[PDB]
Amino acid sequence: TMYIAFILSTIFVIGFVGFSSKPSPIYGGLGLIVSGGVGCGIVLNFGGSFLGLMVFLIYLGGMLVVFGYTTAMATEMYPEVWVSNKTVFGAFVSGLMMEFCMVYYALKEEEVEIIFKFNGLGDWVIYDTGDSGFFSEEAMGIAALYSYGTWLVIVTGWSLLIGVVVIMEITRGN
Amino acid sequence: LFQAEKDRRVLQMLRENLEEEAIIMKDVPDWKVGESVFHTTRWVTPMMGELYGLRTNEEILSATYGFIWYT
Amino acid sequence: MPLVYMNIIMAFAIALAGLLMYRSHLMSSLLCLEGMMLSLFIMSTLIILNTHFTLANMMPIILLVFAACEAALGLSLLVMVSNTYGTDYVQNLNLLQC
Amino acid sequence: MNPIIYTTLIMTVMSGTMLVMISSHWLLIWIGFEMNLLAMIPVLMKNFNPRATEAATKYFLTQATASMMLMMAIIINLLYSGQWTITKMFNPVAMTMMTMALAMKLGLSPFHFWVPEVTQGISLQAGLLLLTWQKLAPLSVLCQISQSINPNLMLTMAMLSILIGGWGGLNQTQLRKIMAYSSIAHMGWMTAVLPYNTTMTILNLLIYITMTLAMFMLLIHSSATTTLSLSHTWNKMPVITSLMMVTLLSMGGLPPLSGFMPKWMIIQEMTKNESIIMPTLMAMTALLNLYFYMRLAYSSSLTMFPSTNNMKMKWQFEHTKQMKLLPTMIVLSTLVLPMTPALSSLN
Amino acid sequence: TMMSGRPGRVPLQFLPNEARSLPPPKLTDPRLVYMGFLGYCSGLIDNAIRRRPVVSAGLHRQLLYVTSFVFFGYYLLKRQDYMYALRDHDMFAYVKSHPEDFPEKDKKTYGEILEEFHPVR
Amino acid sequence: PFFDVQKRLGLDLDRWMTIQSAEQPHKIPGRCHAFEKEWIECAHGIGGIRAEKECKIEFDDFVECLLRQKTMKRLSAIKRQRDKLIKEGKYTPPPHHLGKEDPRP
Amino acid sequence: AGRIASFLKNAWAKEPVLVASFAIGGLAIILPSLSPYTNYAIRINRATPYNYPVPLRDDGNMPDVPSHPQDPQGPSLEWLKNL
Amino acid sequence: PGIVELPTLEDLKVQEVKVSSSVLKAAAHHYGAQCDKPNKEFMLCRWEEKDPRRCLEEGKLVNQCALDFFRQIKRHCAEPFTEYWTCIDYSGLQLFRHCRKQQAKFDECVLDKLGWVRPDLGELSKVTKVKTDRPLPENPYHSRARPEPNPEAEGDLKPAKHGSRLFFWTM
Amino acid sequence: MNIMLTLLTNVTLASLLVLIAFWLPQLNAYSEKTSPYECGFDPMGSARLPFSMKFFLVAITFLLFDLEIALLLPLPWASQTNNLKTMLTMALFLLILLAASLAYEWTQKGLEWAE
Ligand SMILES: CCCCCCCCCCCCCCCCCC(=O)OC[C@H](COP(=O)([O-])OCC[N+](C)(C)C)OC(=O)CCCCCCCCCCCCCCCCC
Ligand SMILES: CCCCCCCCCCCCCCCCC[C@@H](O)O[C@H](CO[C@H](O)CCCCCCCCCCCCCCC)COP(=O)(O)OCC[N+](C)(C)C
Ligand SMILES: CCCCCCCCCCCCCCCCCC(=O)OC[C@H](COP(=O)(O)OCCN)OC(=O)CCCCCCCCCCCCCCCCC
Repeated sequence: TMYIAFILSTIFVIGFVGFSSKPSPIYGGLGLIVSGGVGCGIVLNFGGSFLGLMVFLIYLGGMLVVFGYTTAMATEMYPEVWVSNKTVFGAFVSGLMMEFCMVYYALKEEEVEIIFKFNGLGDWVIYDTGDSGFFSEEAMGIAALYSYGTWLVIVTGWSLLIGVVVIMEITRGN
Repeated sequence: LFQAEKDRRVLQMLRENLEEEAIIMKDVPDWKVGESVFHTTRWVTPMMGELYGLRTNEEILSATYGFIWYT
Repeated sequence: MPLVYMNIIMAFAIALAGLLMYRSHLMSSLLCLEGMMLSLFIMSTLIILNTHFTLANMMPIILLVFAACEAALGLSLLVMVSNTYGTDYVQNLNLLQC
Repeated sequence: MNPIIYTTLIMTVMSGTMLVMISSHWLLIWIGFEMNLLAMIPVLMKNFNPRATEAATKYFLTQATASMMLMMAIIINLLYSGQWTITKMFNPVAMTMMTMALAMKLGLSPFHFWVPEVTQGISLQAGLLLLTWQKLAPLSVLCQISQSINPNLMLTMAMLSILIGGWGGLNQTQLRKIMAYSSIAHMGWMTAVLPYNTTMTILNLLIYITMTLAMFMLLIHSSATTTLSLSHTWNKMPVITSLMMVTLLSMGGLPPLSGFMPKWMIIQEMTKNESIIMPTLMAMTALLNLYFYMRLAYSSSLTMFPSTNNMKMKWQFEHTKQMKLLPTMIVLSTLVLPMTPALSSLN
Repeated sequence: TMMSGRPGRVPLQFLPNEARSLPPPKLTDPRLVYMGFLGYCSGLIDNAIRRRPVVSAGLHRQLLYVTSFVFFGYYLLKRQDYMYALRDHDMFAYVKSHPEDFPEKDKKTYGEILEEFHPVR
Repeated sequence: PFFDVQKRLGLDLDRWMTIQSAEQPHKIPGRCHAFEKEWIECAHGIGGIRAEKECKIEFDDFVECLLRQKTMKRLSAIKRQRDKLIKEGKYTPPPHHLGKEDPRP
Repeated sequence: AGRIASFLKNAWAKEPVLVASFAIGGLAIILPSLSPYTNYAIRINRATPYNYPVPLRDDGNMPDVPSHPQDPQGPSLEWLKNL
Repeated sequence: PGIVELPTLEDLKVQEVKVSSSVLKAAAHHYGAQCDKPNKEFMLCRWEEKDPRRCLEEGKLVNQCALDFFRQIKRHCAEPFTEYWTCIDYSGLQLFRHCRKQQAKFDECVLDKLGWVRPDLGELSKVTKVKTDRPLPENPYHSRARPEPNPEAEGDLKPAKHGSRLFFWTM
Repeated sequence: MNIMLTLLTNVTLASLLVLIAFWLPQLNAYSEKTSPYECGFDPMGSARLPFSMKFFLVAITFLLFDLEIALLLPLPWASQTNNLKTMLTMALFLLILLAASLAYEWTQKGLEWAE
């Protein structure tokens, strides 16, 4: 078992609690980067190496722009950190306490939330016995974006081109 | 050849799990050993919990993560 | 359902509650918006990889693409607001009233 | 904005809505919503000023939140069924998330504040496109998934929409905010009938779109954005004020005008399903909308307000641009009550 | 959606092939005349908005308005009649197929039916 | 609302991706391909109402294959009973379950 | 034609990078439709046995299906062998 | 619902093929050429029955053919085969490209001692046909009777009686 | 497992180096030594004041193009498909749309830094 997926999921939730308590965009980006790396680990354990590395790389690139933007647009004299503010620390502690409570309840008994029913057992239990051979199912399914999914490529490329046009138009001014 | 070996190994582990379940759940009031959770009588591929359930953590880990962690 | 799905859904709920509760900066809310799509990506790929839905493996990539388009749109609006008002504070977006 | 870029952005908005309407896959529906929003932001920001920037920011924030909630609902539905097709949703929690997201997109209460704020922020053409097309898409999705809609949630949001629209419109004195609150009330009516007859939903959508197009184009023709600005139009072109007064009477639901047909059909259809309290409350609450339409009609056509001295030069000059299909919208929004049984063709 | 998804429905078809067996509307239909009247009203409103003589100017334009409205009204009436015929057909077939749900009841005369009398005084 | 242009024009834009029992690259089967096929075949052509009333057994099997809730309940019950029996020393695991056996190749 | 030559000579003197980029892209778009080896690439991809070749149940009316791998019937990769 | 049926441990017993992956990969083309028929019968059974419990005897026959093939090799070409699979076992990926001399010696030995011809490129991947006496499964999915379809439309269309019947409209 | 052990080893070695650096030498700290550096004179303002970014548009375009390359990365596996013509068409379509985005921004002066 080793509970590696559960530990990683808990760290994922912790990073979300951080950047959602919202200290300041520098530390929000730091927490989001931690969460992206940990999610890469979770999906690597579940099987998708390409998907994990891709989401990690995309969020590393995206948060690089956010740093430059918060240096220019979203900075103040004394940037707030988690312990610097009463509201930020309160929200951070609330999120951590909620995560701890739900984790403890799930481990102690099969916890049914007011939304969904969860069973405390093995993420290794839920896996499938069967195997593939001499190819990666994830890689083949992703590579099927060009043979299958011609429509998806068309709409995605159109959206990206129009996105360039839009960002040029919004920031025109005048 | 590996297909035949796989079928024999899976069925053997299932039979052993069934025997251990019969030994364990002998005093449970409403419990039928070997009862399927599916309405259909068609053969259903076991999940890793059904095969490596009553086994050591070493075997469980090898079966569930050995390939992914092998680098 | 495993506890992993519970944690991912909890992360999405936390990121949604973060977005809906502004403090001062628009950038922090944008970061909360980017976290929600990260949790959506992780949840979708966990569901797809477990079920061996081979042709659905491309869906998280499209999800990421449109997350990027949303982030670009939000950053463009943020630079326009900052040019107008000197700060990215959401208190300045009060000219229009209900 | 370059005319070519503007028309390609309009076409992209329309393409996103059409993708939403023709897709059978939840991912493609989400893609259509995203494409619509992305191309719709610059249209709002077409005339650059702080109000337009603020309106575009608020619209983007609301629509991004709604799209995120919609994708969460889609993924939750996939978890419990493994189905990507848009049909009855297999999870009540996913259905509740989907209903909340689509209501936030449409502006149903309590998700309505962005509607008056953004509409006042953006120009008349942008508000026309916003109301019409951006109501056109989510309602098609709701009609597709109607058989799993929670009647209690849908009807609660519909009655809230009707009440809020009436009251806000009562207070407002700006024409664009009046139009926005009227839009909220009409969306309330449509979604109230939604869990019983999607055909009646479509009929109300078409009549509302016609009346809104006529009203917005009359405002654009008269170049009036406030009550007092519209009070000068009787001294320039008294025909436009009369047409606007008849259109306002139609929008208020007075017989025998075309605005009575949707309310009539919806009341009848809900009564068939043994609903009486809800149709009676809905019918009585529309008197608020009629009151502020009549308040607007007093200022512009039924009374003659003071004018200014440069109106003489305005008399000397003539209106150049011609509105496309304005006479047709005026006629369709007032005189098609005897053509009611064509809703079977609409079926 | 009552009749959406009815078996044998071709998508995006304004008028199916099975609608050809119904009587087409007469060209002097009062509904067609009302559609022409709507076209004429649109033409007059066009002249009024553009500040031309309302009844005199743009006779060709007014003719085009009336003709377009009559054309579209003719096709709309055909589709409406087809949908109503389809509804009646389905209803009759269902009643025929479910006799236990739509039973014929024995008719009793008013000499046999007893009704309470409520005097007005 | 729904304009079935795909059905009208004979196109295939996303119906390939709608289900996991459809054509997959290299004929890779889904985890619940048989259950989904059975449910789809049962529910074909009878509409949503009758499909929900009558194919409930097939749908229940499909959801069981998807989520594995009854199986996890059984596994957890067996684990709890085994742990309780081991706590009081009433149960002894066999060597092939303790790791003192030679499995098949 | 003279205008085309003048434009190309000006671009080659001002933007050789862009001239090379467009030439390479244009060749990449056009050449595959003229190459006789595209079908060979498709055939080589089809000839790769990723999964098991499940045999057919013999009905006695399958003269083109081999009974053994080494029988003459069945696809041949002799074309790929000498390629 | 019901109780699953599992074969006992007595009838799951068989003589195992206790060679390693390198040994199997060395004698893989000759094995596929020689023991083709039992393996094809077993694979057809597995794909038609969709049930491990219904093709145990075919698995026993597969193991028996493998053991007979390896005994036949061991009786005649033990030394070249040992050299060949020793060469294969060194490679981390178990590549055929690095052991062409030993493969040549082994192929020469089995061609003379046993008359074996190694399959050419693209032959073991061919889809063949199998003659079996076991009947074709009628219901391999254990399906149920499908729900009866709704009755189709019948008759010719007549105009709606008394028109729309929508309130006061006479048409 | 091995990768986790490797990451742990690298992080532990770096942290030990930091610990040795901050604890081995003799330390003497006072307010003048630890003051911020600005070439011998005191800083007029604060280093936390807003710092204008003249390439704000190139950053957004970088986000979009980064996800374009994310789309392009699975091409090596896409070359093993039987639908080579469709794969090649869609790959060239994506690359041509990327080139079109670059050309549009370049001609509309999006690549020029603000003045
Ligand atoms: C190359 C990368 C890794 C580098 C690792 C370390 C490299 C250097 C190894 C040799 C270091 C020798 C000792 C230097 C200590 C600093 C000198 C100093 O501060 O002197 C002034 C001070 C003077 O003290 P004082 O008491 O006279 O002064 C009082 C203060 N004032 C100046 C104001 C009057 O020296 C000391 O305090 C002496 C402390 C003990 C010195 C020996 C202890 C360290 C032994 C190191 C052995 C190696 C293993 C452990 C080290 C880590 C490496 C694994
Ligand atoms: C030049 C002559 C004049 C032309 C003027 C043209 C103006 C109108 C443009 C034509 C509009 C209709 C398009 C006709 C071709 C499209 C065919 C298709 O769209 O028709 C059917 C659908 O068409 C429309 O739905 C109905 C057309 C009729 C609408 C106009 C009348 C609305 C009623 C208003 C009554 C009171 C006003 C009376 C008119 C003045 C297809 O059914 P289906 O694909 O499966 O729908 C799926 C979605 N559903 C099931 C939920 C509905
Ligand atoms: C299929 C598309 C239908 C809509 C097309 C609308 C195009 C015109 C839009 C502008 C507003 C109306 C026209 C007002 C006059 C404009 C200036 C002028 O002098 O126009 C002259 C023009 C002459 O007509 P002409 O262009 O030759 O006809 C088409 C030839 N191929 O004069 C005219 O064209 C006048 C008559 C216009 C047609 C009547 C109005 C629409 C009728 C619709 C019938 C269906 C009813 C429901 C409509 C719902 C909304 C579309």
